[PDB]
Amino acid sequence: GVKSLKRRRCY
Amino acid sequence: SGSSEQELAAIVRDLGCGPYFLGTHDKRFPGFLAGNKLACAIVNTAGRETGGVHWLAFGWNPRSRTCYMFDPFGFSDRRLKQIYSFEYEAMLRRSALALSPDRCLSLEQSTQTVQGPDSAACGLFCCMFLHAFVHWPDRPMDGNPTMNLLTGVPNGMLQSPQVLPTLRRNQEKLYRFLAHHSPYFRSHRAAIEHATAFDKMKQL
Ligand SMILES: *[C@@H](CNC(=O)CNC(=O)[C@@H](NC(=O)[C@@H](NCC)c1cc(Cl)cc(Cl)c1)C(C)(C)C)CS(C)(=O)=O
Repeated sequence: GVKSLKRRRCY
Repeated sequence: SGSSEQELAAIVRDLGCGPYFLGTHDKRFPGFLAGNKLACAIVNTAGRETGGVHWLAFGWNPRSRTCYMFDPFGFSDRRLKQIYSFEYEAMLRRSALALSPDRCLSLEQSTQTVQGPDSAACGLFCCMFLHAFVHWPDRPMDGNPTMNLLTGVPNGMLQSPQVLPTLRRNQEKLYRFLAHHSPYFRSHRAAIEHATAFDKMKQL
């Protein structure tokens, strides 16, 4: 399938 | 040109996203505000009042506290913003506040295109990911039986001759895909494969 990039966001 | 909200809403239901599916939204899909349940959706890049431009898929996993954003081209947030006038920050804001304790969340997304530059199979692919997400939401992007059929390629390679034999080959197996699983697909298959063709954007 597809490669991806995980980005930890905070709010 | 492309798949309409009904088309997608019907297919997403043939693929079983039923119990988990929050509908089809213009660019103003709220987020996942409801409860911490495996949810997902389809969000157009444009506001309803343009007529509608590009389809996106969005998913929520409980365990991992992870929003999946899926653009069949894997455009970066920055590119999606530039090409489609689309951003989904306050989207993730509402979400991560609605749903996460530490008010933090992971954003997982493609760097890799499955679509041909010219194709309009943008919802049909979004639907395909929403099948993989609702059966393996821990590893939706790759290494599950639904995306193992598809071949990602570096986004940045999009306007390149080398890739298209593979980008057509995703789009055949994407049709094989839907045909296999969706009664509405087979029913409308001919007009669907015609309106979402590999080269529709120069068949306009
Ligand atoms: C891929 C091809 N683009 C599309 O499939 C986008 N399709 C559409 O925008 C739909 N539009 C609709 O279904 C609109 N409803 C008409 C009553 C609509 C619905 C919703 Cl939920 C939201 C919006 Cl913003 C609009 C049509 C009928 C095909 C236009 C994208 S690409 C070409 O690969 O960049």
